[PDB]
Amino acid sequence: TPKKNISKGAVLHEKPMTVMVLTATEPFNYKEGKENMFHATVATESQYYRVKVFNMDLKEKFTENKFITISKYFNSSGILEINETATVSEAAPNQMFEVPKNIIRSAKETLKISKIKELDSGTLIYGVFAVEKKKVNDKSITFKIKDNEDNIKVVWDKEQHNINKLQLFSFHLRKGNGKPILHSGNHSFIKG
Amino acid sequence: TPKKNISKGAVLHEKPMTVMVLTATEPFNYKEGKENMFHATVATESQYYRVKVFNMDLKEKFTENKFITISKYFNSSGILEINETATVSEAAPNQMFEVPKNIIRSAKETLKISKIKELDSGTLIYGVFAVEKKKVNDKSITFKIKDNEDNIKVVWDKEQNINQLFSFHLRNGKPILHSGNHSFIKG
DNA sequence: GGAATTATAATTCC
DNA sequence: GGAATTATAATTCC
Repeated sequence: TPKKNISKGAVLHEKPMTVMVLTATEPFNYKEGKENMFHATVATESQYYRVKVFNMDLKEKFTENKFITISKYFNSSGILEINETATVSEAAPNQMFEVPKNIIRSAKETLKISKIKELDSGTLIYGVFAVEKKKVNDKSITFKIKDNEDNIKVVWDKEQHNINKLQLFSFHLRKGNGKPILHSGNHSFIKG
Repeated sequence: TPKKNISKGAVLHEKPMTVMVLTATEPFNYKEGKENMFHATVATESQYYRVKVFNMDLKEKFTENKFITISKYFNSSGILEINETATVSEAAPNQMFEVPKNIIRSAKETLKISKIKELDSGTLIYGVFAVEKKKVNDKSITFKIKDNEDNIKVVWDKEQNINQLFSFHLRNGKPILHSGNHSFIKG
């Protein structure tokens, strides 16, 4: 149980780090038979992070503008994964800082699709996008999301419930032989 | 106006022929705007015929077990097509012959899928089948019909009142039964 | 999980 | 209306 529910190959960070919680999502079930998870966005003086939390006992600590310290958390390609191995404490005023405004704006900022298509395959994509279609198949749901200059197709095979201006969390970029698409993954989540 | 609504290349038979109505279908809409049609099965002593009727005035004459005489009807590849040009009269008792048991048996008989697949492409298929698969798509609906023991896939790209087959078209890489102009489905 | 394979639906040309 | 083309979904293999 040390690296349980953590994406494989993730690095372990023993050293404590103090962050400010920007956003958090409601817990949801990402797979049959396993505990729920939620997505979060946090920030330090130097950068903003995207976070997956698998210990539901930590949900209360993840509230807007709350300062917390995390130890023994995991890092999977610039993304922080937290399970029961991690220690999370409400921060003391001594390590409390001010988060630069530009970082927060950036955290709210959504990447553009044109640049998205240029990323390495398997990169995790987060953002708010505009929707042009909803196509329903037995085993998948397909969206087309747009910006001012481009569009990409989104595939969701996970469940058809709760699917009906769209915020996406942890979708997988695929530059196939074909054109690029965004595909659902282990931790893929959709908000309105 | 003659040969109206008739499948093209159909031969014309001016000579009157007297037949017995075995089965008739309820009139239905096979094409947008066009008048309704119904399917029928009739028989003479030598063979059974499948009939497509495009004149709705003729619906009563096509009642079960009724003897009627038809002249100037059309024959499109072994299929009888009737429009308003054709003359249909109630038959007189002297031609009201008896249809042999074997012919009616053939008329009721549904061909088996294994031999169906061997028929020429474009052949029209009629029969009663059992379904074990039903798939709904935006632009079509697909089911599977089977016998003991063989199977074929049926494609329907028309209006989707769907929950016995008439005039389906047999089709390349793998055989299918496809909907056409006069395709009708009964329960 | 992603790409490549196969299955399948819809479009198009004759 | 049928077959071949292309588009699309699902399956499979690494």
